[PDB]
Amino acid sequence: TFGCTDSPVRRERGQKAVFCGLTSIVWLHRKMQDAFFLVVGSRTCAHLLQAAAGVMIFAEPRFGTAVLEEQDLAGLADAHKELDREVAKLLERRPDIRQLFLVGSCPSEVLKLDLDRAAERLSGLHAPHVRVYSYTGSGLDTTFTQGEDTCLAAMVPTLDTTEAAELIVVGALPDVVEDQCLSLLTQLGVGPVRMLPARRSDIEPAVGPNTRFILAQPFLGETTGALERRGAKRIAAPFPFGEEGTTLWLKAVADAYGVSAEKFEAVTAAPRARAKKAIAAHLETLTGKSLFMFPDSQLEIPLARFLARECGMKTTEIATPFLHKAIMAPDLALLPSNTALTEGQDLEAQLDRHEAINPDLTVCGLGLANPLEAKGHATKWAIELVFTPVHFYEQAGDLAGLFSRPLRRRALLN
Amino acid sequence: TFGCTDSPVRRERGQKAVFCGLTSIVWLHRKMQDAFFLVVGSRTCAHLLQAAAGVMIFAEPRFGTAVLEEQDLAGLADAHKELDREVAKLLERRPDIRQLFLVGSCPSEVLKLDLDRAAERLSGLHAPHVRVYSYTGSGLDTTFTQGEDTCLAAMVPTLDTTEAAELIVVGALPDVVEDQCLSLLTQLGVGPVRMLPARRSDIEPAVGPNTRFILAQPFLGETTGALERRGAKRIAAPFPFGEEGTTLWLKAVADAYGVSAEKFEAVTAAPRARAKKAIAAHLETLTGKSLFMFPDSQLEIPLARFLARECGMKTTEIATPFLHKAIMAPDLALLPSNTALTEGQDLEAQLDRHEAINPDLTVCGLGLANPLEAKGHATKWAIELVFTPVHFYEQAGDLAGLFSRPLRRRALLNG
Amino acid sequence: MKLTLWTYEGPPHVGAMRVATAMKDLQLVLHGPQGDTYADLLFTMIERRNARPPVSFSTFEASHMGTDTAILLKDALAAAHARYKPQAMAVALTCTAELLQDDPNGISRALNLPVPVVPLELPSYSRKENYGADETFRALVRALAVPMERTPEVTCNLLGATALGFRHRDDVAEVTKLLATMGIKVNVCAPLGASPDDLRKLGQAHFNVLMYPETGESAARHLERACKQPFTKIVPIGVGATRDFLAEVSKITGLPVVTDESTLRQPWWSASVDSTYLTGKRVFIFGDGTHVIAAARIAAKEVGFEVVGMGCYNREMARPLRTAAAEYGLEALITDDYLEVEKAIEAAAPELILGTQMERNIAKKLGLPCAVISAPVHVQDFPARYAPQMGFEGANVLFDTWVHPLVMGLEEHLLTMFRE
Amino acid sequence: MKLTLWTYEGPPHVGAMRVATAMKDLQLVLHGPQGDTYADLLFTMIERRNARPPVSFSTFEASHMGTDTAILLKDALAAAHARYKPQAMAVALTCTAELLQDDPNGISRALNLPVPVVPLELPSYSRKENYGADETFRALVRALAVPMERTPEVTCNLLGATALGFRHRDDVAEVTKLLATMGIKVNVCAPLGASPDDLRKLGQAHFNVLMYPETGESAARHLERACKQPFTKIVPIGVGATRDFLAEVSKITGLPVVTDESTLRQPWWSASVDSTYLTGKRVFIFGDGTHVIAAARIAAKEVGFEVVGMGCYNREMARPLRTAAAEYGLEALITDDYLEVEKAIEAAAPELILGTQMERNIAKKLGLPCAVISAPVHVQDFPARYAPQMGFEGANVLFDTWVHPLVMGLEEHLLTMFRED
Ligand code: SF4
Ligand code: SF4
Repeated sequence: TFGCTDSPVRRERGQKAVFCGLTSIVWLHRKMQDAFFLVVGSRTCAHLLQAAAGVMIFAEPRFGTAVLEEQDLAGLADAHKELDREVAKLLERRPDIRQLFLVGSCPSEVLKLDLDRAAERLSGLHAPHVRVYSYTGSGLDTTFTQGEDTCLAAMVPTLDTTEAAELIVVGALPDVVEDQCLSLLTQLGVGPVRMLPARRSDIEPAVGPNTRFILAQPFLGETTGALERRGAKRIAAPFPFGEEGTTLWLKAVADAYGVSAEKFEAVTAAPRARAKKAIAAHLETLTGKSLFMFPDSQLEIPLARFLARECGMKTTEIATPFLHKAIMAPDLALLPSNTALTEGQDLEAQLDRHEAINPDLTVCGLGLANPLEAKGHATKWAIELVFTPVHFYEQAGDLAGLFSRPLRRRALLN
Repeated sequence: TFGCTDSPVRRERGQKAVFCGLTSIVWLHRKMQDAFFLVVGSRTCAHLLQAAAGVMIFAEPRFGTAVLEEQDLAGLADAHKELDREVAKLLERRPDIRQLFLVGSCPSEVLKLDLDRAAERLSGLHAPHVRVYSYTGSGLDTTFTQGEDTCLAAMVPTLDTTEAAELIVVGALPDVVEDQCLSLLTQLGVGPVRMLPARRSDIEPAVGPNTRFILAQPFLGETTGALERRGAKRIAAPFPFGEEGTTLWLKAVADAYGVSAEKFEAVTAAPRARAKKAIAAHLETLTGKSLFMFPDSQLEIPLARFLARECGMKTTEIATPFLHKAIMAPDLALLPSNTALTEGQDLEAQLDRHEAINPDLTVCGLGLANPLEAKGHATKWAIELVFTPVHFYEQAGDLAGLFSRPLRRRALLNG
Repeated sequence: MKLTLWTYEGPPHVGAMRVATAMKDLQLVLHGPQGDTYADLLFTMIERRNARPPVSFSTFEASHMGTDTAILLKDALAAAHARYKPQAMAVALTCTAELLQDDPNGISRALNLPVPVVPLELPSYSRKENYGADETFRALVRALAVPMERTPEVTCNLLGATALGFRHRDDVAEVTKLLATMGIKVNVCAPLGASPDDLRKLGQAHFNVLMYPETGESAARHLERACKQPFTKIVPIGVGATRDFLAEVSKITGLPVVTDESTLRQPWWSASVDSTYLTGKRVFIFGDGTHVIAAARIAAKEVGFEVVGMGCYNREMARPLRTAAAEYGLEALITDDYLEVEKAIEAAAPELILGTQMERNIAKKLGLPCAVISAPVHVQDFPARYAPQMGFEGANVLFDTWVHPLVMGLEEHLLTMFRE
Repeated sequence: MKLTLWTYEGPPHVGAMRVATAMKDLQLVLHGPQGDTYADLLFTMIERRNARPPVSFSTFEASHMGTDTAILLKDALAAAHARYKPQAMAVALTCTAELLQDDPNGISRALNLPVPVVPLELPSYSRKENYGADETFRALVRALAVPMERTPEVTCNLLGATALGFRHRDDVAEVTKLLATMGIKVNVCAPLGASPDDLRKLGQAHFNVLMYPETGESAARHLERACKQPFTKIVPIGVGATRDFLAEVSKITGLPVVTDESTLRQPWWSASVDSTYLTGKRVFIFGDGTHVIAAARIAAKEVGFEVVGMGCYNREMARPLRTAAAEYGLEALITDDYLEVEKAIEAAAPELILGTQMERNIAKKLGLPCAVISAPVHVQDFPARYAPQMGFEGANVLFDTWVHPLVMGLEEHLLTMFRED
């Protein structure tokens, strides 16, 4: 009734309606105060960032894109020198920047400019004030949130060495959510804990053989791999969505640090009851409703787990752009057994299955959403889930609220 | 060809398109930071104050009206009792008010509501913190700017007595203009000079048999009389509009105080040049153009004087709601002798004369402006002339600008 | 006496002017003091009019009171008639003249003009603007309309459009276009655009469209009894209200309801995904009765807001409003005191305010999104562009207009939240 | 490499999507990587469209490159034909695909489909969005239009209206009204609303109305050769330009100008006394060339502003704009760099700024009144209400829209001064 550990997942390729990893820059740079994200790409890449950022584009944000010209299409030597020109320009125009990310696009990769080598070279040149890194955010390599994965993974080799046994909570979270996490862990007797990424470049966590880390976001595969290469050990936990997920997440950490069942129950009691009361308000319109999820962010499985177990929703097809079998084990073990799981996407075929299922609520991209509304399907746009505070106790009702709203608007208007 | 001293003025009566004196509160209260203006009148009066104030109504202005209700119409024992409760309630809300004006309206006047007596009663009940005055701003008694006059007159008998020889400048002027006035008079060596009204209630001028006063505004007939009753003597001058108006006004002060020609000519030389330069940028458009002015504020004669002499305009009919001969003597002596002068109006008769004259530019109120523009007549709306800085040297080009603009717009918009 | 700063309505005589200016070839003569002409500003400035309002005042002042006031009225009446030769006239008292003993009806009849002069009774100390217009129009109609044979093809009158009406111009144009789609032509539209001779032709219409209860309800009731004409009870502001209106019109006439919806965009705009953040936004609604009731139904049932406060300034619409508000679980706020509005707004803590110009200003002070749905209203709300509140284009207009302030507010709030 | 935050235009292939999405019964297939479907959000969210754009991508990624990229393009052309049975199709390269070796023409010639498939050359590293749109429409018209028997009645085509066009929807409606008033019916309106079959029947129209040069001129020039149809060179934005337009149409057709002006209110509005304070007000105008040129004439000659700066981001329009600016004694600012715009604005200290959504934001930062006259634009400027820029209702709309922020600015300034400067 609740095991998806062994469910055979449909793997599909074909036409996709998903975002590339560049999109991740939009809400990543907000977290990392010292950082600047320079894409090397085409006008398309700049246009995407513009669309993805909305009004943030007018807020002098800490990203931009060196857009390729004819001259740059051949050949290497000259292009690299041209990149340095733009990077040197940028750095004096904004001197408070201490971290520069050279982000790879589809155009740059086909052109085979070695941004890894450019980062190396610029680091030597702008040392010690600016460290410069390189990772890929291209549509060739990466889907939406995976851009955060490649970014953090590119930082790990260079983090400070330490033998201390501190905790690292991995994944960019809204500051309000981060603080709550810190507070709960601190009052559990777990410390010190640091975040990756940190808010500033000078307070990035150290790693070493005694380090423990726990993921707050499901899309952190390469980052996990990188931290393990430095000797850090992962704490396995389902993802902190809703009352149950948050408790379970927190429980895995408390078990790892020897915290008693007595402490756990006492620190956690009030926030738990509070979370499950906020959720109850949404239990009316959600119980019994069928759920379909197009692939976007790799949040779909944890979210479907939360919606079924805590909100009484029935699952149908739950799709994800990438499924890390080990990282997703705890949540897969909690998903209802009927769930059809899909890794990847073949759009026309997946839209045929969707139509046949006729689900009550569909999570999908903005490009699908209105066209599906017009065909009489209640939708919920996915992208909101990656920027709105949704993890941990205090946000559990809001999260439920994100899925009940479109359903009560459909009822209200007809 | 200058001089309308002996010119027959038309004394005209009938339909009128003019504002009552209540309208004056709108820009008067801004000057007297310490005062509140309570109209005792109808919803009509409230509606007017709202319309004239436009946007200022949303900025918590220091005025308001006690709207008479049906119960207030049947018995005068109740109304004086209601007004007291309404005042005490108002003064508790606003402890910082030091001067209260009970302003008479047409409805309060017909009702025979004795606001003079109410002002005395309330003044007893709220001393020493708030002095309360009474005056009329009714349509029956008063046209537009005459509301300032009745206001200032009402507070003249209550002013401190003094034997000091000092100058009073009468008329509420915009703050920047007042400052310039003061500077110029100080530079000339004219010892302590006060405005009526002052910016605050506790620095109002004193009056005595050696006080001198000069009017910045032509509509100050009753105030003039009340200051003379207290013993003061008026300095006659044309009104300070434009380079010449302003020079003659300053000159009259200078001559009264024994200031030397050397000092006058040197204090005045550069601001005189400045103003002449700024007016000249408006001559091309204005010179040879014919002017018609409907009655509104009493500024029209001195403004017509400025427009003809300093802007080469041609006067046709210039009308004023009230023509005080002694106060207007200096300006009248400077007007082109062709000028047809009117005091009052029968609206329909005046529009018939207007249609015949076919004037290049017409000053009139918002009631007539668009209607006139629709018949092809270029208009400049009068009310702007009461509330824009227009007096003295520094505002002389801006004053002219107010008249060149409507004619320049007309030319831009149609070839 | 009530201490008054802001007033939502002028005196009834301004409403009379509002009916006279709306019409053509009719002169209104008001017995009043020099100074009361300030109301002409309203029609020439706000409505941007190309002529003087067909209004004149006896213009008594201090030096001509007593037995002179009666004469001035007579002069004014005779002068108006000799000059403009109207088809009819109306005579009334200003508030100040209401305290005099002059009989306008007696004076006007002794003058014995060759056209009807209709004397109006407008209690200036108990009643206000909207009553002034409603009563003036009723008196005009009672004097001029006569039972007549019904037109061969199905026609109706439009009732209650006036000068200084909030979007009356474009409402008239829009309602005409949607009756024309059902094959119904307009007989006369009145006051707005009508002459007294048009008023004489009211009776040949089959029924009346009552567009504004505040300015047309009395004339409609009279025309029902005198000319056996039914009138529509539903005001077509809102998609839902427009359908019910057309269903009502169908019941009246027997004609089927036909619609042209090719240009109706509000329902899809509201259904689209970019509108789902509007769900449950707390809206406070103030203004006149007709517009508040209409807006409430749109807010709740078409846009998905939660109506969190509801009221109006005009007593004549108190009961329809109290009846409306109860369906939302709300008690109606009935008041003409903007300070009371301000208390009810703070207590309700809305996210959006739909109101008059006063409400725009309350909303500025509090830093809240606001849009204007009702008079009183400054020059801005008399637009050069087509801007109905009624029918299908009105539904489109309302949607853009209410949503714009919300997007601006969120957009400004997001900008300040990522700078530092 | 140019360091870029804001871009006034997107890549040429979005221009192609603008033309495809405007149309019905055409599939556009683009060779591009997974991820470029983000542009679908523009047509679905902004234009609030109720269908997926008729646009699909070959969707290549890292694991399937090399000789697979040609296979993927082939599959997508085949799949799009089999599913939507279009009347015709277009195929083009994304910017990344332009770096690859695959030839869209030869791939689709080999597939040998039962409908025309039009290849598009779109230089994605040198040209932009508007060019993409202008080229795509040109190629589609070259492909489909033929010499034809003229219609008995005087008809015309509307040329240049697309998806994501600033007020295209209502401009089309208003132009149709003013032509109908002269007894001129529209034959086909393209791309917006047309099918490939509709495009075949272009030649039978007597003449062409070139509504937007940026996205229609190239097609108009072709139809002038092929079907001997001359095209209108005047864009009917503003009262005067509308009259100059109708006059122009008179010469082309021989028909007399008949107007309905019962609802034209802008001239009386600006002549009225309320507008007198508008005289001499300093305005800075920016946007695409068409809307900047039109807006400037309105500003100077219809509302009475002083035009204090003019420019456009649209390089294809550089010459007409430079020529037009000379008339106002201004040097035209030709730039795609918002920072240059910001400098020019600061150096001109205008009292009103007319422009793009970017100019809205520059203005707000400086606290200057501002109105939008040109794309790019956010959601609001795609309204449910009737909102043309053209013809007589356009003139009314333009008046309300430009003046409102000035009265807001004056109102705000007045009551901050009122309490208590
Ligand atoms: S999918 Fe590739 S080319 Fe398209 S925006 Fe993303 S990185 Fe740039
Ligand atoms: S003219 Fe008289 S009644 Fe009319 S507003 Fe003025 S004071 Fe009041």
